[PDB]
Amino acid sequence: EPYIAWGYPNLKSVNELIYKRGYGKINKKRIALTDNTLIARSLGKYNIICMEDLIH
Amino acid sequence: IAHPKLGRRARARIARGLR
Amino acid sequence: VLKKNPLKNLRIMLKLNPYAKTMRRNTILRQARNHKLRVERAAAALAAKSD
Amino acid sequence: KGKPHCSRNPVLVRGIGRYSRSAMYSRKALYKRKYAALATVTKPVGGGTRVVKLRKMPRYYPTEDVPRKLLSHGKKPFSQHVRKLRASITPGTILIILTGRHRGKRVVFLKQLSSGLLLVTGPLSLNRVPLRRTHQKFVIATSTKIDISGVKIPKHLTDAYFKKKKKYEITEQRKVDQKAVDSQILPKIKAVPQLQGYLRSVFALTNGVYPHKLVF
Amino acid sequence: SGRLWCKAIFAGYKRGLRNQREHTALLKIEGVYARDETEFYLGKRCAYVYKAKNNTVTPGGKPNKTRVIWGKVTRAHGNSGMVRAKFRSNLPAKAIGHRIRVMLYPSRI
RNA sequence: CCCAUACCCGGCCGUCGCUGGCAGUCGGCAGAGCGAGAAAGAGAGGGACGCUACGCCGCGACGAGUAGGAGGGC
RNA sequence: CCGUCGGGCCCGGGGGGCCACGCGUCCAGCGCACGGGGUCGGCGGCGAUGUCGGCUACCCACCCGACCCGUCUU
RNA sequence: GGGUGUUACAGCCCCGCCCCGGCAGCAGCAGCUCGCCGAAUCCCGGGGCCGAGGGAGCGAGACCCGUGCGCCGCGCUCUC
Repeated sequence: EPYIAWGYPNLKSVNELIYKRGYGKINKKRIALTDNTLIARSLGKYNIICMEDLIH
Repeated sequence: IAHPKLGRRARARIARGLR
Repeated sequence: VLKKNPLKNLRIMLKLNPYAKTMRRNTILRQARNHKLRVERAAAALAAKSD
Repeated sequence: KGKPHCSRNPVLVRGIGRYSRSAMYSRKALYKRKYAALATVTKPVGGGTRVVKLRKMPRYYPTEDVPRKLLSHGKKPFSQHVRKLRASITPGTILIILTGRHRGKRVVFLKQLSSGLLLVTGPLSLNRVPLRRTHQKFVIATSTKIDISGVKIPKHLTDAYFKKKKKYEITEQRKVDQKAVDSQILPKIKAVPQLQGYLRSVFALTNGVYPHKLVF
Repeated sequence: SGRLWCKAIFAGYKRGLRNQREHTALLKIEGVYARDETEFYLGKRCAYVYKAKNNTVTPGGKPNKTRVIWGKVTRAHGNSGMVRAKFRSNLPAKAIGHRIRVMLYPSRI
């Protein structure tokens, strides 16, 4: 508790966050999520093939 | 429809739906 | 590639969320129609106080 | 072949049309409209006849060259940039130069040019400024208008008219145009009281005067 | 025929309490004493005019003794009309409290 | 409102990692591609630069330091 | 039995908007640009005996910072 | 000034009935009476700083040798 600052985020707040500061850990590398292929390249096996799939 | 494996036959009327 | 902000860059958003265009096409004609009847409610008051 | 119409949907916001693509289908009426599906030149020489291959191969090669640039899209030449203008400048407003050698001289705006420079002209009976180009940045747009919407701006003068071509002497073509537009504004600046006296006066700042404190 | 730049004072560099960074100057525009009225001079070009011994050229004139360093204000500073400003070179520290010129010609009105 | 070498963004340097990419410079014996969400095949019946492969190229993450240890010094 | 700007492609029946396009049987080329990191197919100047330019390396001045190194030691 | 008092030549509060008595109106340009937000949210402007990288290929396709604004991505007009 004295180290962190947590709270329940809003739908707008997560919508800001995944778009503005979305970065993915593809092959242990911080790569940018500006393409729906990369989400589908690694999360295709969980029906997560777009950014809106990741938000939902 | 968007399935590349089992939806090959599926995306057929639409190529004829454009013509 | 440079990660462009999808929130202000419009085409980056539709590159990832195509429905955002219709999400952005709507809430304009809704807003304009809302601003339309808002003027009419202001316009009908001017015919209400005089009579 | 056909009559090419304007866009069926209007630009609602920049990059957005008023009609959806499903709404554009029925608007385009495509539902009833299924559409289904060199340099070698021979030339006689008086021998036989010979065939030249044009764009002949280069005869000298520098040791190293620069490889080609990558393809960017939002970088257009200056002749195709959009030309902006402040809303405070409406044709008939009186401006004030700040950087050009007519510093603080009170000058009359007429129209926008192609390049983006402005057609701002002082009365030569008052200002000693000709038909001159001046960028909108170096301009104090005063809230004082004259109805110049009845003057006839000459069409033959354009951006190439005011180019620095190559000792400057006023050419006999130039002395025509300064007189021809003057004959309507010079009576108009005298139909307004104390206006021709305003343009002779030169803009300046005194002690205790702050531009952000005042309105002009 | 009259002065077409406003009066500005060079109070000092951007400093904390015991460190200063020369890459921005802090101007005190005469007349403004709050953040709300700093909005007008934002963006305008500012210049320091000083003179030296050796004659240096003047664009559109005889080579004069005066030299300049150009700059422009970055953003408003404090709550009392102060404003930051960055120049091409760092301002020399002999300019402390002297008069620099904030011309209007990048005006946006 | 003021600001630290901490934070965000960007340029650069080096290190580390992907035990990463490149012999395909396949050119009138030629046909120019392996970024694609998806266990597997464009299968037979006259043409810049390059590659001291101990070279070169590309992504990401990181950078304090005595005693000490190793590397590399055109 | 009431209540839900309910849920069921808001079950089915007798004015605004749609990522809506064929038949039958049976149970494709062009231009435009918030598009894989800047371009101008935009410019104005002064420049032969006194000007232009030269980060640093000479001297000088100012603002801030700044105690003298080697060593034993918490 | 004083005290008496109860609407009186001024008001304040309360209860019941008056469709919650109705009337605009609406977290109000009575821009400060107090909230929380935005799939219930989008537009427009102003200033500052940077521009790193540099052979991304298209279509005629072995019925041809050209073109280099070409990939993804949005929708423009034409074969009504």
